[PDB]
Amino acid sequence: ASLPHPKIVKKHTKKFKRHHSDRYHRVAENWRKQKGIDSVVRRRFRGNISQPKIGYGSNKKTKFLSPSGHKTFLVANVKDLETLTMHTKTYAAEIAHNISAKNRVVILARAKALGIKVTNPKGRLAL
Amino acid sequence: GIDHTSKQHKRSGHRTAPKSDNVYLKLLVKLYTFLARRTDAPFNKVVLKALFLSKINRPPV
Amino acid sequence: VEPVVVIDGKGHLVGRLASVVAKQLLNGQKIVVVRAEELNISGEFFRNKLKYHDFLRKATAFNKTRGPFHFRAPSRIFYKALRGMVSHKTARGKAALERLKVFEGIPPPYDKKKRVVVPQALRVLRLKPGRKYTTLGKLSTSVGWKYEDVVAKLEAKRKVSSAEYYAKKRAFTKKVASANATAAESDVAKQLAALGY
Amino acid sequence: AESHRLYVKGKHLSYQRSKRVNNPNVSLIKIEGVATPQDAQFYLGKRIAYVYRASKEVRGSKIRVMWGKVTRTHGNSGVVRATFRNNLPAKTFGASVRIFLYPSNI
Amino acid sequence: MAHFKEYQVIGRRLPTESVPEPKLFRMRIFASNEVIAKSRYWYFLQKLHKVKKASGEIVSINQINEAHPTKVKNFGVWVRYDSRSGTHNMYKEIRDVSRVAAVETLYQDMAARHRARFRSIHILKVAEIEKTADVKRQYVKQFLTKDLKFPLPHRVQKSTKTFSYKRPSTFY
Amino acid sequence: SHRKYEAPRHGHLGFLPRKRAASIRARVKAFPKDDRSKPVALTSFLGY
RNA sequence: GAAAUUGUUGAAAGGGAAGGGCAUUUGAUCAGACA
RNA sequence: GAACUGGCGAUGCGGGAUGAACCGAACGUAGAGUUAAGGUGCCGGAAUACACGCUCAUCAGACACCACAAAAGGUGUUAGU
RNA sequence: CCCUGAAAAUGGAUGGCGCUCAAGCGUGUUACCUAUACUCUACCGUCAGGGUUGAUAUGAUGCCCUGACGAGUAGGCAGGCGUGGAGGUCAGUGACGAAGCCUAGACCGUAAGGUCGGGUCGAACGGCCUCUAGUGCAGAUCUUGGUGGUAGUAGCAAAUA
RNA sequence: UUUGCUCCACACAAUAUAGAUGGAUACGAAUAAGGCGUCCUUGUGGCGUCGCUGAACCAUAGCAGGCUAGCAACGGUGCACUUGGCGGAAAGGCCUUGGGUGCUUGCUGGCGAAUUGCAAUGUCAUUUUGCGUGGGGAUAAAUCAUUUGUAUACGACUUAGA
Repeated sequence: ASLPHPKIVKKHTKKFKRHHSDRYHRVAENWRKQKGIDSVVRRRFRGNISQPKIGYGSNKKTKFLSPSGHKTFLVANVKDLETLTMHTKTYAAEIAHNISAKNRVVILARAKALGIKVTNPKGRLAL
Repeated sequence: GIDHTSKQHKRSGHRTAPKSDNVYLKLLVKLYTFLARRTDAPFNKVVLKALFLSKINRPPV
Repeated sequence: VEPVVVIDGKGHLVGRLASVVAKQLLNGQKIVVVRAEELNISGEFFRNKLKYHDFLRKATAFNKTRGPFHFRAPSRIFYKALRGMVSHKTARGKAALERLKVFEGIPPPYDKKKRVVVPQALRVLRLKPGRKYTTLGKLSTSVGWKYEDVVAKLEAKRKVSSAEYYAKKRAFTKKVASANATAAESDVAKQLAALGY
Repeated sequence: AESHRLYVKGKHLSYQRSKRVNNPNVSLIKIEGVATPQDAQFYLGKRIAYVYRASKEVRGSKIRVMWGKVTRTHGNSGVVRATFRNNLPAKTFGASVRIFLYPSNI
Repeated sequence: MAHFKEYQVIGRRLPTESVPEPKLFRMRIFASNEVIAKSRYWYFLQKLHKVKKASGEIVSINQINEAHPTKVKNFGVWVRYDSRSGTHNMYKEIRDVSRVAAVETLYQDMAARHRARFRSIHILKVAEIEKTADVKRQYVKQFLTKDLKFPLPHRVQKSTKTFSYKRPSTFY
Repeated sequence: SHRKYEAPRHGHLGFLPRKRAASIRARVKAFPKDDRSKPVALTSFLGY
């Protein structure tokens, strides 16, 4: 509290590192289509990394879905929350990181008066 | 593999909508369409092609 | 098909008996070749000693040590050629090489115990009669294996402290035969050979 | 009696593999005994279970399982193929292997 | 080549308005199939006559059987292998039950002893011998003798398992 | 190249690892072969 | 008050390098789902 | 250094141990099945298969490109004329 | 087919072990193994053709249906991602903790990158439509600053003490 | 230096398993030959016979094998005592007497087994170590520092020392 979709298959679960990253401290893991004329990763030879390509997309049905099967949505304040009202089985909320603690519990609370699931209700809990 | 037989992934190489961004040219095109699909007469197919056209190809009359 | 497996090399063919035991291996079959000094090989004695001759010169220049060690000792040898066929240099390797022991002459924890053969690797069924062959026995000697005569004594022995195991297992099983026809016409024994047995 | 076993004994040989590229999804079976493709035909469909033993107990047991099954004759010998739910683990090349007798047909 | 089948192939030289009824050429062939055959056919005529797969055509293509297969006959056979160098003729003899071994066995023999192939051998003629003696080479004549007998010494037996319990034997 | 002048080595190969023997006492590496008639005796002796 | 780079601590690995890929196993760690 | 084409460079993939170019075949991400070229004693997945022959090499031989060998000789053996 | 003919320099290479009615040579028959190729299905993308204004739910540049294709240096085009500042907007977030920084904690995207849990911290800063640029780095014996392994090592030994 | 250590026990915790899940079931030699039985002049002897694969041979029925009653036998086999022997190639095992005592599926019975809910290895092996209760035993070196010079770059070596 889902819309009986298919199975959520992901394709390539593993992170796409950048060639070298491990070896260097200078070269981030953030991905880099290699342009080297020698490159083993470009000439994909076996036996190295795969490079990211189309290919790997994820079924149009299950795109942008947590596993639950909801798409998450950024909620800065309570107005914000009140576009999801209708679509509880499809969408979800996630309260922004840059909210005070007093304005969280409000949104939290406003959530449930309407059924809506949030994906970070931990947030900044005085516990 | 497939001796391609002919370049694969040929883009039409004719306009499909107007490059212009004149709400107005679009509403016409929109009517015009509807107007080669649901009819047959040909007249329409031809004002459709003509609507998308660029500047140079719509000379003054 | 068992936990262990005691082969008796004798009448073998390094070479072939060779494999089978490496194959096995890689399939979890602890094996334990014995006797060996009585191995065997295609080829007139002379060679092989020629053959041998080399895998001997091949050294390391720059330090005769640290180089390809030329064992002598029938055992070792078999070994080797066994080996060669078991990828060592990995783990699965090794975890292989352990499973396998090897001695020339049947020591104890085996002289007991039974042993077997490997047909598909018996001279006597591979070759054709007339072709000359070897005897790791000599070979080992001849490229220097101090100990062949100390085995060949402990052989004279246990070919007996066996036999006399025998002429005793055999005067037994025989009475069991002259005391096994008194009871069998019995009723139990006719129904039986209807199901078989 | 002393015997209980109402599985066939038998070993995890391999990955399918070409000379230098292997396929963890398929596994190969040495059914102890079975020498031809016939002898193998019997054990298609019959289930398998590499059993083994973790130290830390789960779930109430010390003992774990991966549920084959056998799926086809591999060439001459009644080695056979042998998806498992999870792929066997390689360290297992040479480990013992319970072919069962169910999905029965006798 | 493969396994053979005798074949009768009865070509022509295409009919003309000019020369209707253009004489018909029979050839016993020792091939694998009726595709061979029709092939192995034309190759030989383009050596005696002026024709080819064109100016031709194949009338019939009849498998022939042995009459008495059962019947152990003594096939002399004549053969023109090319070598590496020139070309040579031959007269081998082959004790066998039917043509279609006399040609099979032969080709294996002409392979092993002379390293020729199917490519390079012409099986000139084959001829069931009727009487012994017209038989002339010792490796047949060996077998056409008074109440013949021999052992099969050193019998090796064939096992499946890996291991065994006995240490064999080669009695017979 | 070649030596030029074919002179000999300096030193005998069969005394290598030229090292700090082990002990100050030398093990006798090999005692005499046996007769087995003679009567009993000691083949060696410790001095200084 | 970042990184290089150091120091305790804790976990782990190591027979002439290390690191990386597919795949499982074990050890640690975690998400959701169930109502 | 020219001609015809096909390659490589710009191209991984399986195969030739290994190798730009040779043999297969040209690539989205995955699942089944079939094969190619190569193979199937053991390294290694796959017949220590079947069939007929030749060969013992006190330097055997082992597979296209390819990493060699000739003239000339042999009462060593096998078919032949 | 064997053999002689057949002599080169570290040790050694039918790939290796090894192999002799072969695991050799010649030839024939089947079974078998296995590529990103071929067959079938799923998913992604591009491209081609089509269908859908009846108002009246959410996008007509939308929603559908059918098919075939997918290697790439140099090179061209396209759609995005991110950064500084500018017009507009959400009466947006915020000392009840903004920015930053650390986090083998989570989620989303093929990806560029996004979002969030925890710690640290103390004053400002995000989405969106758009304008604009001194806009994205691993390399230039690049610049400037820092710091290593080298290494507790070289070495600190001329001029009588 | 915290009352440790050693051997046999068992209790509990752990920690592994290159991988028990009835039994590794013992002539020797030759294979153009041998085995097994038997007779004889004891021999490379006569006579019979077997192989032609362990698909054998042994063990094998009882709640993972329960509690119980008899009949037939004087056997089989577990477990622990003990007499005497063999074996050193890594002996670390093998045989044998005399008992103490179970279970006996050799033939005949009678109770119990359920719901582990239609399968889920359905856990009964054997690794090494640690902490205490309890039955016997024993009661040390080495290193530094000092010293020697048959030794020596320094370590090492070689001696000396209640």
